[PDB]
Amino acid sequence: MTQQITLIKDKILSDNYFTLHNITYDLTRKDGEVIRHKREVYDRGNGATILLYNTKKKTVVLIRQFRVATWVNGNESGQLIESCAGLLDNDEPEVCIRKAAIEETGYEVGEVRKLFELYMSPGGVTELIHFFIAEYSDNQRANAGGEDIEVLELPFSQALEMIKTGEIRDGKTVLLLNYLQTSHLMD
Amino acid sequence: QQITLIKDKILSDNYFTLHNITYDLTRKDGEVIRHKREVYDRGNGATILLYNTKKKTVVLIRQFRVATWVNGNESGQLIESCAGLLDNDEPEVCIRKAAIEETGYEVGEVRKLFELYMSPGGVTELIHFFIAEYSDNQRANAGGGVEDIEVLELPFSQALEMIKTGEIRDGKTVLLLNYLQTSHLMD
Ligand SMILES: Nc1nc2c(ncn2[C@@H]2O[C@H](COP(=O)(O)OP(=O)(O)O[C@H]3O[C@H](CO)[C@@H](O)[C@H](O)[C@@H]3O)[C@@H](O)[C@H]2O)c(=O)[nH]1
Ligand SMILES: Nc1nc2c(ncn2[C@@H]2O[C@H](COP(=O)(O)OP(=O)(O)O[C@H]3O[C@H](CO)[C@@H](O)[C@H](O)[C@@H]3O)[C@@H](O)[C@H]2O)c(=O)[nH]1
Ligand SMILES: [Mg+2]
Ligand SMILES: [Mg+2]
Ligand code: NA
Repeated sequence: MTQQITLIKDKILSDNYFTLHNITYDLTRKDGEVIRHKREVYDRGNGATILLYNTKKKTVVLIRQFRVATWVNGNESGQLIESCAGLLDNDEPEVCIRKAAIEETGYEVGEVRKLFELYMSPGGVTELIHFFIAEYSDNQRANAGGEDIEVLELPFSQALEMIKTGEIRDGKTVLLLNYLQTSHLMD
Repeated sequence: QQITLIKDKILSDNYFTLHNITYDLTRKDGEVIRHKREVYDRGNGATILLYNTKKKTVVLIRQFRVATWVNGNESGQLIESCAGLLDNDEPEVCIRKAAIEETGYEVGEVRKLFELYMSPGGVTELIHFFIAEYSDNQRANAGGGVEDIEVLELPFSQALEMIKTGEIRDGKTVLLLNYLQTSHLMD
């Protein structure tokens, strides 16, 4: 995978809703040897996720909704607990995530803290994910956050044992709770 | 709660599989609502962080990832915790084999953290997460080609730094590094 990446072919395998490409690239080695590779690349655009936490109560806000992709893959009920999250669409990550937060969780969020931007599945998915945390309070609650999306308010400690047992099993939701833990913000 | 799969359509089956799934969802009323969702299925995998308590080092890898190349990773090169796809193998057999091919270590004992969905929007993938201690006495070769992957050993203080500089920017690697920290085995 060293150096010299010549792009050779970008074929669209499927462009219904999101896009599936087949990508042909060449890697050229130290000696000048050229090896051809072919890789499916699925482009659903980038996303952002936020973790709402509160230091007055030691609580965090998450959601739960039906994820069909997990229903077809081992998740019996299909419902999944997760940090609030949205696709970028036409929006910068901040705008994206503020709106996402107020549609899904019904909180008007103020100061945010960006953590990192991570690829979640870099083998075959372009998806970059913008991570945020922000503190919440009862003042910031505009509405209810309704889709089958249920808003969960629970102890930070509870959420942590749910990672332990399997009740929480989403990746971006685990990163975020683990970062809040290591941040000390909740102590 | 009540879920019925109506139609599973194959949009692409060139190598991996892209499905367009129609399902009925019964609401908090008894209300039936129909959805269509693209679901990409590349199977599942397993990833392993290798750590040495004596040297306080970790082992990670650097390879080219086309999925990131087309979405913001200039050189396409990406640092990740060793991983492989399941290929009908059990997570532990998989990751044991992944470790020798990619890192050159026949790791002895192995610990299982959890299984997480990495991108539950439209990707099926479930990753099995691992850690295990390593030593030179476990090495045999220096990374082969199942590929030409590069093997980075580095100070575990540096790896954490790189997550903050965004030099490390892969979902499964951050988790792995973050969990190890929280676990304290490195103090
Ligand atoms: N027909 C159709 N509609 C879709 C599809 N995917 C999304 N939609 C529409 O878009 C909505 C989803 O909006 P978001 O809240 O932005 O999507 P999300 O699933 O929460 O996405 C976030 O989390 C994912 C899981 O990690 C991330 O992968 C993603 O980037 C994003 O951050 C759905 O209610 C639906 O109307 C699809 O495959 N087919
Ligand atoms: N033609 C073709 N071949 C492929 C494709 N994807 C993989 N292969 C073949 O399978 C090999 C992949 O090596 P693995 O170590 O088994 O998988 P990985 O690419 O490291 O994937 C791991 O990381 C991904 C990203 O986090 C994970 O999504 C995946 O589950 C796995 O754990 C490649 O060298 C290649 O020969 C594809 O889209 N097309
Ligand atoms: Mg959402
Ligand atoms: Mg690999
Ligand atoms: Na496209």
